[PDB]
Amino acid sequence: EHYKARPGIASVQKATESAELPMKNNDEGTPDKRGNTKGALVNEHVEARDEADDATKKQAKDTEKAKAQVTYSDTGINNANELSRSGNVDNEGGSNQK
Amino acid sequence: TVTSPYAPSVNRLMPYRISNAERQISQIIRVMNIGNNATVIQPVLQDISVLLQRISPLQIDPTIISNTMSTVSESTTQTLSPASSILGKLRPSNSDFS
Amino acid sequence: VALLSGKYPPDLVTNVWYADAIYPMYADTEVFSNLQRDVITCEAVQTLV
Amino acid sequence: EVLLLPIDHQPANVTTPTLDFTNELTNWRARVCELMKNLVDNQRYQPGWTQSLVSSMRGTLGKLKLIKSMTPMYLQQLAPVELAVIAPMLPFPPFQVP
Amino acid sequence: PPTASSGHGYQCHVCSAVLFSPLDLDAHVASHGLHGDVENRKTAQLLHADTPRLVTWDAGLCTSFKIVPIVPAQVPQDVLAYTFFTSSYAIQSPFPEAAVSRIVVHTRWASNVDFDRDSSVIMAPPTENNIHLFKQLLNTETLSVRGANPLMFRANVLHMLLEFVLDNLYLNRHTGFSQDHTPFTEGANLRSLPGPDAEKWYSIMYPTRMGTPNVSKICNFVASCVRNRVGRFDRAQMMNGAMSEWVDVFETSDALTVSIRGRWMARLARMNINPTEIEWALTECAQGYVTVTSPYAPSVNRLMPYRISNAERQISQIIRVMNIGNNATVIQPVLQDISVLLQRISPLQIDPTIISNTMSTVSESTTQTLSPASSILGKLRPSNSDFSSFRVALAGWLYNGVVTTVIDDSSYPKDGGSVTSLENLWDFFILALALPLTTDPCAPVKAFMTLANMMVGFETIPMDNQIYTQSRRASAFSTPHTWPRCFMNIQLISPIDAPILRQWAEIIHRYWPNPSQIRYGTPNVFGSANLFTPPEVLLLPIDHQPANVTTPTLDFTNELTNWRARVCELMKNLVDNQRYQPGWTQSLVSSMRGTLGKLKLIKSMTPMYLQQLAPVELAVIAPMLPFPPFQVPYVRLDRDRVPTMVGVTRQSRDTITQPALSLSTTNTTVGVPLALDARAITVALLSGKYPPDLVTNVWYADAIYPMYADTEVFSNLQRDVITCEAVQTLVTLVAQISETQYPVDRYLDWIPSLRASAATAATFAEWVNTSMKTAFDLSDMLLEPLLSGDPRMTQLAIQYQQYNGRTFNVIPEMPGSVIADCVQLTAEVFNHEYNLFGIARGDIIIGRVQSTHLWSPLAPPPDLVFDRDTPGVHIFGRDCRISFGMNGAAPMIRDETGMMVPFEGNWIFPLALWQMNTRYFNQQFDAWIKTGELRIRIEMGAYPYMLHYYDPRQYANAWNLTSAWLEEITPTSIPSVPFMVPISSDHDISSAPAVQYIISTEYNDRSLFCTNSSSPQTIAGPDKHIPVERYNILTNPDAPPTQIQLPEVVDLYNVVTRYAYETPPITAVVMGV
Amino acid sequence: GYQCHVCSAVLFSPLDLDAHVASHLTSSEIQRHITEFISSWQNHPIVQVSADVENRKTAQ
Ligand SMILES: [Zn+2]
Ligand SMILES: [Zn+2]
Repeated sequence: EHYKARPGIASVQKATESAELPMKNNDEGTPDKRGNTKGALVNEHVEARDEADDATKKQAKDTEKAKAQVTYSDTGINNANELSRSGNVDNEGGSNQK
Repeated sequence: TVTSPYAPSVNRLMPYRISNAERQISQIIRVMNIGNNATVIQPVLQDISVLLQRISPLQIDPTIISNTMSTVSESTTQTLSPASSILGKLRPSNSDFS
Repeated sequence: VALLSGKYPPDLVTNVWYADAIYPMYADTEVFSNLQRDVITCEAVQTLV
Repeated sequence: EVLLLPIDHQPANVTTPTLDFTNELTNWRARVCELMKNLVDNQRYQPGWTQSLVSSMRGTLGKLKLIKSMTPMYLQQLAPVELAVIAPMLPFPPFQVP
Repeated sequence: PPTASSGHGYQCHVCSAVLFSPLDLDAHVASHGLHGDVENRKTAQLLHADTPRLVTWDAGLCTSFKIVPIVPAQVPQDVLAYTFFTSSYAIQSPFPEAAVSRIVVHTRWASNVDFDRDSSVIMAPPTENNIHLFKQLLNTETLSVRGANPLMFRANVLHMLLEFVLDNLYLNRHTGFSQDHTPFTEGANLRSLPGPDAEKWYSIMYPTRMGTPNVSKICNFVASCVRNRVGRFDRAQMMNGAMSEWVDVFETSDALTVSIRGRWMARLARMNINPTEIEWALTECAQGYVTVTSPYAPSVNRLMPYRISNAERQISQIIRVMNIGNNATVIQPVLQDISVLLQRISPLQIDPTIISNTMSTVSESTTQTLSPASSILGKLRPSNSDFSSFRVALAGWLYNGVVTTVIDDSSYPKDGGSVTSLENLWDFFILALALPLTTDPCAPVKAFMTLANMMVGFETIPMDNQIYTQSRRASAFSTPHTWPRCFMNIQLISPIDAPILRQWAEIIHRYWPNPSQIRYGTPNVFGSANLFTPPEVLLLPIDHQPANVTTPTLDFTNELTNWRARVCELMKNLVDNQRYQPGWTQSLVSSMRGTLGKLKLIKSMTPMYLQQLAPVELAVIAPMLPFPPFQVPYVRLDRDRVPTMVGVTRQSRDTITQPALSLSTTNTTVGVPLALDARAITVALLSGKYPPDLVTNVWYADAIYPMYADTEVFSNLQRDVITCEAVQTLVTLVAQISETQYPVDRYLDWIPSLRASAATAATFAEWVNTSMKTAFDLSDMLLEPLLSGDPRMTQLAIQYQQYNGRTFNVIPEMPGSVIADCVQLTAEVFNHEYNLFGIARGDIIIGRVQSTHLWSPLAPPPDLVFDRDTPGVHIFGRDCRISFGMNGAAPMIRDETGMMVPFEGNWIFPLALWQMNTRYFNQQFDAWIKTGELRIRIEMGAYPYMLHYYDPRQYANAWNLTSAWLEEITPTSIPSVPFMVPISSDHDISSAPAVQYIISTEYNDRSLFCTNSSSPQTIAGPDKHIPVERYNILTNPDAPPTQIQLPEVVDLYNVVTRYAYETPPITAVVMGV
Repeated sequence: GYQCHVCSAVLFSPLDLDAHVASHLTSSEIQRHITEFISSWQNHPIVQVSADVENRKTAQ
């Protein structure tokens, strides 16, 4: 061999194997074989807010800096109606206390 | 430009032709996967960012701005000066362009 | 700052750089498994309803 | 067959002036610098400035207007064809709204 | 300020006294004898730029080529005895007695320069490798040492040509001659060159003196030459028993570098001056205060390179203002230098005792809390030193175009004053005296609105908005858009409601000091460097009428005393009214308007000094400055004609080309304000006296003498030369590789190169900058103000915009350039002689030739070369695919026209296709090139090469070279192209089969000099005699000397002139008294 | 170390010297009246700013 790869073939394959990863499976709020939901017993809006904060912390940890530039929480816009899927509700519409 | 040579055979089977109907329905299912969950959307976006960073020809350094702004060490000798103000505001010594 | 600053490498050739950047990312393609997955997804939706 | 972009794309051209006001982003930066020059010029909107800072302000705005940045050229030409190369290999194929 | 503290030290060596602190100790000792960073580098560059090295001399011969042997001829053989050859007698032949001789390019290989310039091009003979010269510049990615990027040849070649020119810039020195005693010439003078070795040189320099014993090729040539053109044939001696000024000699020298040094000498001869006009220039810059003397006798042709042109002065001034835009830290020490240089000269001495001794005369009643005279004293504080504030205020008049000296915030009455107060009145007096000495265009309206701030609630004027009202602080009015309309149109100030703002506005519009002027310097020897004013003119904000007498004494007929009188009488009018301040006792009002009257009638000499003597001082300082004066015109009280900006350009904007059209929108505004205390300027205006019995011509004739004994000012002009030459050769060399706006020719299109971007142009410009800084011995910044933009489209211009919108611009026409003339000359002669620097033109053809013929591959027969418009030739290109064969059918390849073809015939490749498929083509092609009938013509324009020789008597195959070359071809680099070419023989030899693969297309064998070089003929090989077309002056008796056939041959032997001038310093020739 | 000219107090840094001289016009009775006026209105609760809540728990 004589040619050196100018973008760097190991670096490009190291990046694209991380871009290759499939989508995360969000089963939360869906029944199991027994008939129960698979959530965390907390309501939908607080689950969405907690979840955006967790993903902001993950974005901060992913780069080597401690404080994240790009954020998902407290973005300066009001989003008090957003509610993401949790297991407080069932498929009927009632609650899943028991 | 790729090429793919092959010998003439009939019994060869590689099943890989879909239609736009299936390709759109699976897209709708993948959009319903997200459901305002911010961890579903985060690693896809960040990994596409890193892949563009490793492919992209454009390297960036703020030393162009630091060399154009000739004024250095003014903030404590005089109260205000605009070149030092925009230099300390742009902060060219950071290198996280995520 | 990324808009105000940024330069090319001083011996850039688009053909060399882009062939060398596009070859290993197409070598790790996986779209064919995605097509088969979309087949099974649509078949399962129709048999579900 | 299309990918909607928020800017204009042109055919890829290595040699073109880095100071070129046909370009959209270069034209935008030039006009923002010119309006802030017109804002500072007459010293009508800034009482309390006990010094005539208008010369230094127009100088540093001219320095920011006339800079060797290749990012608008890059976004004009090579970033859209890079997105067109990266797009149909994604695990989550793109979902655009006009 | 107080300085002394509790110290640790004692014991004065006399008087045996030990005491408190060393700072008291050393004053105690002295009484015994008395009573018995980018910014700092720019600053240092402006204060003292590096002077360059123009005059560099060359004792020894003046060539740039050499004749190197390659393979030695057989001196023992069995067909001709050893007594035939002149090697058997150790006869020093003028040419290398070998078998194959080639000429290569070492930069001069023979010089005895006193100052070496670290810039050279050394080439190995073509049997060795010469690839680092072509991968030197910008192959920062090439893996293999033997490889180099073919898409980047032209930038390498242009840097090598500039390198070659920047070496060959010397002046040929006359050394010394000796009359011949040997009968070889007809008594011709020879040239003796210094050095430890001189034995080879009298045979290397003069090829036309040697014995001609036999029928060898050298002897055929030398006896075919013409005899009388040996050594000196002309001299110009102007003295008895001194060195001859210039001679003309015949010797070995190529017309290329002879013409380069001739053009360089014509440049310095344009620069030349003489001490009579040096005396005239220094006298009329002195204005008669300093007299120097030049000799009047037959001279010895001194060479002083100092006279330069107005265009170069203006271009250097534009680059220097472009350098010092918007910093003020590069500006402050220049004005400090002018202030201390003015303190060394100025006759007055500011004594604060005058104002105190005249204010101790006041008559107050002491049964009063309010003390106006003590308010004056405690407000002015005369007792401080350091009126360098006043000297910097006097120095800013030179440099208003980038410096606006404005009055500081701290000398203002703290957010509006009241006329009922006292210290606000004295604030107004300090400001009304100090504001006329600044270069701020808003000083009159700042004085008027200081008064309008001081009276609020007493008088009202109509302002133009509710943001800049009467209660708005006067310091915020520093822009001519912010001027009140009631100030200019005075009737809106009604004289019934506001009669004092009425009449103070009448004072401003009438009795404010008028601007005037004075002339300085000369444009004869050194050109005038100012560009928005006419040449040799200096602008002053106050009037200047020259003094009649030379023993100065008091009178009151000048504008500053008129101004102070008007200010004091209006303050008398202001203290007059009982309406504006009713709480005053009638005794105190009259008594201490008497103080205003006496302060009007104070005796001081600072106004007469500013009228009569300080402009003469600025006129005699201003030629002796590293930063020449840069001025915009002074306007007194005109909203139409104030300057609002000044801006320089360094690059064009768009497709638009003309600088007058691209200038109004592409600039960088330069300039910075400066702060000055009004209090120091006011007390320095109120107090100033002369030495008690002085005579001005004696005073200035002592003071101006050492600063004209200094001679720093002449060295900056050479720096201005090389700055202008550098920016011109930068844009000329960038125009070769990039599509720019200036009209240039280009001879190097056939060399392939990169589609160049702005980063490529910036890098190439950086290398050109580093080469020109390594030559000429410079270390500070050069072209760095112009590398901050795009080096492709560059221009140099400047303008200032008047308030109405009328712009006045200066576009200096770029002068001529010997350096770019020599670079274009070297490019054209390289276009005709490309083989000597290692380049071959055309392209190569890869194909098997198995024969016993002895034709050289650098000159192939035309039956073997095909091209595009040849029948039976397939031309490949964009659509190129390869289909495999199956069941014995031959595999095929896709034509550009969409056809299929087997691996047989004559093909044409571009080099880029082979590079993009460099390994896949090898496995498919290399088995068929070696044994089959496939032939490829790879078109590539230019390539370096190496030469491998073989005995024509033995077998020789080339696959182990060509396969290594084809394998080493890489997408980013290629190695040199190896050729296999036989060795010329003397006698009859046998014939052996030789198998050659890589052949050239057109003629590339120009670098060959001679074959077998000692034998009477050349049999069975490539044949070439001594090139008669080179040595034209010898072989043609009809051709006169000074006849160069330069753009096609270099001739290697011609007349060259040789100089014996001297370059003494200016102080060693012209001196004062 | 630098010193003052009134009261001859020696200090060390020049900014502290400026502060001491600034800590140092009209007649002596008038300076006594001004200082008595400012000392009277010095800590009066009309000049003071930025107070605190009281945790009232009365005044319903
Ligand atoms: Zn003593
Ligand atoms: Zn004190």
